[PDB]
Amino acid sequence: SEIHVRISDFPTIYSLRELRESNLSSLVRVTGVVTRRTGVFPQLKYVKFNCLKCGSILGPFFQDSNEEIRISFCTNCKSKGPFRVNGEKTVYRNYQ
Amino acid sequence: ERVFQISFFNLPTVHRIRDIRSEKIGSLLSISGTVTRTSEVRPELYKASFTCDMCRAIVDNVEQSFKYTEPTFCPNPSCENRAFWTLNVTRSRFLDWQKVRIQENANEIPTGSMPRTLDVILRGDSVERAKPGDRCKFTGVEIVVPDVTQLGLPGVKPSSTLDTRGISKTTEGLRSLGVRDLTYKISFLACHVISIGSNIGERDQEVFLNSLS
Amino acid sequence: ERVFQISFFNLPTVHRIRDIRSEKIGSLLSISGTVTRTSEVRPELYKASFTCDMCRAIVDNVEQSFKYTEPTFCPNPSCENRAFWTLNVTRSRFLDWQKVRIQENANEIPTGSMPRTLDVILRGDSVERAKPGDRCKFTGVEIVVPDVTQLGLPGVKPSSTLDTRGISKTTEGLRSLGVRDLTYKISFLACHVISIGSNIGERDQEVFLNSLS
Ligand SMILES: [Zn+2]
Ligand SMILES: [Zn+2]
Ligand SMILES: [Zn+2]
Repeated sequence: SEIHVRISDFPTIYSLRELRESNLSSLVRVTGVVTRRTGVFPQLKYVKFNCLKCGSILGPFFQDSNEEIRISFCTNCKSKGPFRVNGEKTVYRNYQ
Repeated sequence: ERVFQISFFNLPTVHRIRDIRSEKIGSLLSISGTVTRTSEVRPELYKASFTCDMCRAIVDNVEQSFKYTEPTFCPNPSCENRAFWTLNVTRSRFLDWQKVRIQENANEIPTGSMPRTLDVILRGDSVERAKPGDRCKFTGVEIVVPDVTQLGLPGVKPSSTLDTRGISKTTEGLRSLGVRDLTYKISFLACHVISIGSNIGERDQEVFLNSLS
Repeated sequence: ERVFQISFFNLPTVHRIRDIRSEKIGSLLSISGTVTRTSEVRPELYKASFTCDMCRAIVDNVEQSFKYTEPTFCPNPSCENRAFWTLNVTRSRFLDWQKVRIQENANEIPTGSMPRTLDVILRGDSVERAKPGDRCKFTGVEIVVPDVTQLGLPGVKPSSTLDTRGISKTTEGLRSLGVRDLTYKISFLACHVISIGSNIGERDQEVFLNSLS
């Protein structure tokens, strides 16, 4: 249910010392040496909630990588109560 | 866009007010009765124009079928909630509405029974064609209207509960459901009103002599 | 719209780092120093574009002066509050920003004192024109930057509280005010960076012989 497209042979070549204001929100191809890496963490991808008032489990929602997503309605008991993310029914992607 | 109204007339039969049964609900019908009370002409919400509370954008041309409805679509993609809305009474569209009460015709009353009344609703151009004290023939649809007074009546009053079979739940903790009673009464929604003579069988004379053959 | 930068050079006098006084804040100046640390190029919010939280319309081209500011005008008349906003980092505009730290030159240090440093900030095209360990002449403006470490320093630290003289109040019941410190350090914002030789008085040869007359 997810296919990642990897663009290869991008023509423009940038060093890390010449990234500037014009390259924000744009595709850059940069070379370099990896210094150290973190462990693989689970990042939320299809976020699923439950409502504390009624216990109903809500639908899955796509998590944008830019910002956290939040829900304000239950659509079962019609309440703006505190919803909690349950990790057993939430789907994750790998993160490094 | 104007609001067209189709009025049917000259049905093969006309029914008494006591001939009204539940199996003709939603069907074209002709009844006759003596008008006893006429109401003031009032506006009825025909095309509602709503504004989403946190989108603050307006949507219009919303169908209103009897009881008051609010759309849950919100084609503006700014919001994520559907229930919260506000009504703009100036921008919304209205239609002429009158409720007139009719009573049994004098000959049609059974042997020992009192006359019974029916609230027939006239819409559009048919408003104010019914005047108190005359025999009138209404053509329209037998509709049904919510009734609260049937609470203490004997018999099982039908009720509706949410069906919860395909909804997953967890017992996390911190069980309420919405139930409503389906109790109803028969009313009439007339599209055609004609005033047959209160007898068994306009001051200017020109308009009267023009009518005669 | 393209952003323009005016760079001034050939100022009559060149000041030491210790000759910097508070009377020249907001004034054009030329100082000299030896660069020790260079930061990487970072974006600075120049033209911020905001969206209001409850009207949810986008507004752009908001002036940004040093500390982060949010507009209180809210030109759409749909909502009625000013303080609540949300920044759109994709739509907003940025400029290049570098904080390079410079140190007093060894011939300029007084008899028993240690060298003292100064954080000069380069913006736009001036970024990355200074290298770790070279003597640079910075032309710019002496600016002032909030410093929190002056809380424990002796002396009366200036503070700002809200003046309440023309505000009507009633003792109805059910007294808080905002007071904030005025503590600062002198910084520099350069528009021109030239690297005079670290001596007392480019691998290809063609570019070298092109430079010579
Ligand atoms: Zn709920
Ligand atoms: Zn909405
Ligand atoms: Zn606003």
